Amino acid sequence: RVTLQEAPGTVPPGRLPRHREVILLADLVDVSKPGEEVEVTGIYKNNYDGNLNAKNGFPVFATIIEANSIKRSWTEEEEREFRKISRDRGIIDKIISSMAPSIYGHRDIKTAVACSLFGGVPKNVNGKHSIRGDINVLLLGDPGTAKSQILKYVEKTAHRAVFATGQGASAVGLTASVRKDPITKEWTLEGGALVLADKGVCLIDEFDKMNDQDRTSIHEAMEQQSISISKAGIVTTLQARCSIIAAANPNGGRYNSTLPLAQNVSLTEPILSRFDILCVVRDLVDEEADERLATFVVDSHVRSHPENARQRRLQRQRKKEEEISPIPQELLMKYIHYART
Amino acid sequence: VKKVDDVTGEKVREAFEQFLEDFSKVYRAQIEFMKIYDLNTIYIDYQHLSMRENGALAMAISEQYYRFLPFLQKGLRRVVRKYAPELLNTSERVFQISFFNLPTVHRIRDIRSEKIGSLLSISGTVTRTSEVRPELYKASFTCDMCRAIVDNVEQSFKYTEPTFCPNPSCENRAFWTLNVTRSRFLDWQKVRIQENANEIPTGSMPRTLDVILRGDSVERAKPGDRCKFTGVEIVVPDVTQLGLPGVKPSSTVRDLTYKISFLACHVISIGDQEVFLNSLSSDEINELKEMVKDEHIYDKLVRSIAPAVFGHEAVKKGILLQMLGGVHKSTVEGIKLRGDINICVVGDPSTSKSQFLKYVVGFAPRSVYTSGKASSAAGLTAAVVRDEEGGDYTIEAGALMLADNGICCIDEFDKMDISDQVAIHEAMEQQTISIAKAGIHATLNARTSILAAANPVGGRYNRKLSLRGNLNMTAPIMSRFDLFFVILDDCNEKIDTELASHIVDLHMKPFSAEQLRRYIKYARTFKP
Amino acid sequence: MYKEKMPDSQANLMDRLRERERRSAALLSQRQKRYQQFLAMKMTQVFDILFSLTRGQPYTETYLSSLIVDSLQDSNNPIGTKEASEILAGLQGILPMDISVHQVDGGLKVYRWNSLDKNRFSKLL
Amino acid sequence: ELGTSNLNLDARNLLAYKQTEDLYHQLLNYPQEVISIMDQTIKDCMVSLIVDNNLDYDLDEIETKFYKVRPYNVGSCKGMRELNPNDIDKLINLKGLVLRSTPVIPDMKVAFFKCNVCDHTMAVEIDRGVIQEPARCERIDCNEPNSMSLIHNRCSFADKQVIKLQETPDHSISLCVYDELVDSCRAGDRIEVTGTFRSIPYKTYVDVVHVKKVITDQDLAKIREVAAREDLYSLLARSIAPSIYELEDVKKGILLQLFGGTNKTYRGDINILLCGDPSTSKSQILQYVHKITPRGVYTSGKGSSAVGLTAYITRDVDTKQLVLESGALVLSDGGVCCIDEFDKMSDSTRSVLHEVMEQQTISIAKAGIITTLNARSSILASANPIGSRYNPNLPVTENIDLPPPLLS
Ligand SMILES: Nc1ncnc2c1ncn2[C@@H]1O[C@H](COP(=O)(O)OP(=O)(O)O)[C@@H](O)[C@H]1O
Ligand SMILES: Nc1ncnc2c1ncn2[C@@H]1O[C@H](COP(=O)(O)OP(=O)(O)O)[C@@H](O)[C@H]1O
Ligand SMILES: Nc1ncnc2c1ncn2[C@@H]1O[C@H](COP(=O)(O)OP(=O)(O)O)[C@@H](O)[C@H]1O
Ligand SMILES: [Zn+2]
Ligand SMILES: [Zn+2]
Repeated sequence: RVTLQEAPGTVPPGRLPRHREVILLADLVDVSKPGEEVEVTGIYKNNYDGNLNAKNGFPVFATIIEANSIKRSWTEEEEREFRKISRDRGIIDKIISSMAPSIYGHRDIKTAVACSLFGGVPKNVNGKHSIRGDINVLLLGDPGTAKSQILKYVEKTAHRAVFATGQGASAVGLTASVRKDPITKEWTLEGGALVLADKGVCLIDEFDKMNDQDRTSIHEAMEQQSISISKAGIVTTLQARCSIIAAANPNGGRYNSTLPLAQNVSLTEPILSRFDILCVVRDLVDEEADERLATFVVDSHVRSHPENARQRRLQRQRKKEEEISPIPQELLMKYIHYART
Repeated sequence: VKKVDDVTGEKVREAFEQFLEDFSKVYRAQIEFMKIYDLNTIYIDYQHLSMRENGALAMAISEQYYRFLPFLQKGLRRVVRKYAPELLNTSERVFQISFFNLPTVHRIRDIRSEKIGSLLSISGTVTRTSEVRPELYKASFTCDMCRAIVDNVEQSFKYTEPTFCPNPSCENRAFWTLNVTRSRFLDWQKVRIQENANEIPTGSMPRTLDVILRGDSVERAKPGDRCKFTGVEIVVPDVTQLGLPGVKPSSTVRDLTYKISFLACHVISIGDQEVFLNSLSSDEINELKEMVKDEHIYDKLVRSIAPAVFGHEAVKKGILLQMLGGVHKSTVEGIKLRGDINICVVGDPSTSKSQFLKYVVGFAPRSVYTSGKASSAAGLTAAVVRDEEGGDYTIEAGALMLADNGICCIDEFDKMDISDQVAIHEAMEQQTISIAKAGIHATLNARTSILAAANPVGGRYNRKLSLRGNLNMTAPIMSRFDLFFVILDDCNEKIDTELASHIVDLHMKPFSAEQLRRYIKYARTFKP
Repeated sequence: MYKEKMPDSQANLMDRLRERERRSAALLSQRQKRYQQFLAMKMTQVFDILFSLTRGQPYTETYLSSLIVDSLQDSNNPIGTKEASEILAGLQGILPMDISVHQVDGGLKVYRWNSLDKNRFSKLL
Repeated sequence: ELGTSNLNLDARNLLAYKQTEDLYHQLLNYPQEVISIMDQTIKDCMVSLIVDNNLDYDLDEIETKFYKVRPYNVGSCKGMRELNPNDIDKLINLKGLVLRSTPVIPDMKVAFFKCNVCDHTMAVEIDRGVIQEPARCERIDCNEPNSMSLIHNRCSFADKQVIKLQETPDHSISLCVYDELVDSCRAGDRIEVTGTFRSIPYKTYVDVVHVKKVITDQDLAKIREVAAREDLYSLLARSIAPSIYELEDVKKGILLQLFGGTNKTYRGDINILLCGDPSTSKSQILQYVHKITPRGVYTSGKGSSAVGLTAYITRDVDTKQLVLESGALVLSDGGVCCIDEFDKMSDSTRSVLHEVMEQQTISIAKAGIITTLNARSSILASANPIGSRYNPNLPVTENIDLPPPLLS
């Protein structure tokens, strides 16, 4: 008996993750393991007959799916369209300019987002040695610098993204949790945020303000891409291949440009070591810088504001994408997916 | 062998079918609409039901609704075979009726055993919901001794095997085979609603109730919403009555315990200019218009916020603007923009600031009042509580989730701990709550406008120093508050004489307070 | 903006405020009359509450006015509690034939309505 | 004239007349029978006054319906704990404070049976808590045994509620109410009980028959004499505290606390801080104040906490609504409380007083609980100066260890 849960990026706004139960029979066992994303075809039947008729008001049952076949893929029209853009001279600056186009400036930060979305090569060197492939990014700076809204963009762009907040997340809720099987009464383990984000990205907001213990469990994930647990007789390790993008604030809420970074934050060299790119942000004052940034933002609220009808309005959206982005956003999501595969 | 006929039910159904064939035939157009769109449930307005026979048809239907339901079901499903027989087909005759638009909206405070079996509508804040399940609406069995089949075996609020084998050639009883294909099932869901905050007086405590949803009306209940239901009250057996004082009746031994529950057939949630405008009459339109199309309304409405509090004319503008939060926008890139406004107020311990919070929580459509030291991180944002009917956790609405799309008020803000001031940060700007704790990973809507009050670090305003040093609030929290007021007091005689003059009038004793909510319910629609 | 640039009126500006002053009383009365029409029309969608689900008669006006509010009127056009008292007090006046409510010791008590054609009497408005 | 369904009989008239007291002693063990007779008597009295006296003609609803009578001011018994096993089922009169209320619990009065093979319906009513299942269908043709079936939601029910009372005999007792008496008693109500002491095979409870929601002219003459005499204030100071010498203003101070201001809706809860030197009889006062005043609560700031003063609030599985464990401050609702060692109160506890002394309410918003309470009370506070003695060489606001927001 295996539980299937909605994909992390597909949960509708403001609802808990809908999930069902799947019945694997006849050598269809062990086809998938926690963290894997699968598609399955089966029969939708009802079998929960028992005390539910009386223990809850009126006779009711529960639904299951009896799986028949399961699978854990591009047409020519897609790849042929990719290669047209691929041959364009200087494509790198096209992708970077398309990273959240509605944010002005911060190009040396958008490149970190662009580089982390594509990732590297998870080189399992000669098998006996392993190196992580995904790029870790830490965003640090003064309030009012969009260190969080970018993480509200990586969620909507990466294939699989899990979002978390500093004080709203617990150590058990991130790595793994412990449960008892309702059928066999055995100790079972349930995956957390990092386990979900396997082959994806993990987004932590207000990384500094969380308690030390909640921040401590992250150490293994950022280098091993795995969760190691030993609780209630469970001794195992899961797969947690996911890049981590973290936003934080300096001590006192303002960045002291006259002091080193190691002194400006409450974190320490170990935690900073697991990161690849650190994006220090200064909210310094300048009329020319302010005029360019403000005239960009004031136009952003003009466009994001509301105002074959399907085709006509879909044309309008991609028209505004062309106003601000050299790449249509739907293709870029696919283009990142194609590159990663 | 002739069974007893309900002459009142037959009269009702005859009046029921006659009403269906004559009401103008929009309901039959809906019947055809259901056939076109493959729909299960038809919906009927109660006021449409109450405009025949001077409404006496509805009255008999209302006060004894649970009894008369099959007659109306027969009344309609005969009509469907008359005009849309394809709805009877399968790949069988599932059919539902869901009424709505009741005049009375009874409170959880007002449940009486007299109301059992009658049709009533209630409103209550949701706290927990259950996952949808299929309900055995009607079953069928095949015999075990012989192989005869028994169809249309209804299960009224309990599991019920057939009491005989229909053919006299067989003697089978209490031994049957359950069909899972010719039988039929319907959706089912439980909703745990709570009495609204504005219903319970101070010192009193909120009542709780469990409400049942079935059919396509399921899943239209989300935690933290002010839902509105329509249905009938039905009692179910209870197991917690043991140990109570008083003589308890017995059956002969068998127990006869009961507890009250409410069954709802329709679901709706209380909340674009022309959509809103046509829902009001001309007198309503003119009354609402007089507060908009007057050349000085913005001046007038500021003077209509907490009229008991004297002075502080800046905060009366600030709160009024907070009460009309800006336009939410979504980027073509996918990013969303906040529309609500956060406000902080700081003053000396003599400057009346708690009165503003009391006024806001007593006036706002949705509002929550809390204190600095009393509140905590989990109580404000979200509560991870183990759920009933299973071994898995479930969220419980914190202070911020309650009064969502409203104003949240906190008193003595400077007294709050930093570690539990942090938890408000995400809700203040992103209007969302992110949870990853023990098997829960959802993101919850937290569109709330935080209003806070606090005092300087030294009790009094240290007027020797500057504004930079008198506040312990760090830079991040200060940046988020769109408005930030520090009000001070001095020994000016001309002010104190007037101030003392009218505060004594409190102990001596433009637009009305009801008018402001009516105006705001219209203003919140415009999107400049 | 700066639209009022050249309204070079005579001494009639004193007569200008006579129009502001002398006519304001009638408009205030009309606004009062509109509220009466506002209240006298809402009772049409109020007595359906009474007709539908109340046949016993222990109810005092305090409870009912607290259920005129927090009810079907808790919608796109809310109503006030003191208005709800005025709404319920107007019912006896507009329909003396079916309602006869008297002060008991303090406050009012409401009995089971005899009821008739619910809205035909609205012509008195 | 009344459209009511019952009468709250002025039972104090029973001790005001001779033969009625004789009835009371006779009625002490048989209250139900007379009340049942009075119900028919009330209907007969109504019918006789309506149509037999020809003063009225609206009789149809009254004749068909049923009435009740409730004596409310019967002479009190010998207290709760003094009752005896034979005193069970006897009429009693008690007093106390209501704490908690259970939700509406319906109970069976009429059972609805339908024959499962011929649809015939019977109306069966319970007598003395007994359900009688019909054995066969009553129709002449259909006579199948055990064919009668019960429909849960076609029956008739009556409201049953359990209200919890803190009883002070003339300990807490769980009361019981029925029909219109339910939800008439709510949390915090001041209550006098006229009902039946009950313990049945054994828990102590009272089947409340009626509930009450709440001196000589020579005393008036005595009051006016002190009211008229010119040394009124001088006499009060001279007589309030014999052990404490002089302190005319302190006599006027605490006395004005006990008199209190007027309450309008703005309360008159006067509060006083004694900043005296740590050797002047002030504990000798507040200890004495706790006794002379109408019964309050004596508390020490050092030995009290925020939970100790306010409450502990939690949910209940059975009641499905919030329950309160009243703290020291709430228990003094409407009265006077003394807070010694006010200078030693914990900061978290001191934070409570801000809302208490501004709105007399306390708002709590924690895990699973969001509610506000009421703790309207008067506070008498005594506080030693900072150090071993008062130091006038320092400003007065520096001799007191209280913040300006609380000291003001
Ligand atoms: N470079 C920028 N371009 C456009 N908008 C910006 C920029 N920096 C900040 N903002 C605006 O300021 C807000 C910052 O929100 P947030 O990301 O929570 O700030 P923080 O950096 O404190 O996390 C966003 O709503 C965004 O619209
Ligand atoms: N402008 C005003 N109008 C009416 N009352 C006032 C005004 N200013 C002060 N007060 C009175 O003074 C008191 C000030 O208390 P407050 O400042 O609210 O205490 P806290 O600091 O605990 O909120 C209030 O009870 C209020 O009645
Ligand atoms: N003015 C006074 N009248 C009566 N007794 C006094 C007076 N001053 C001091 N005492 C006595 O001194 C002792 C000190 O008690 P008190 O001052 O009430 O509290 P504390 O011991 O905390 O100072 C008491 O026993 C009291 O009898
Ligand atoms: Zn058979
Ligand atoms: Zn029969």
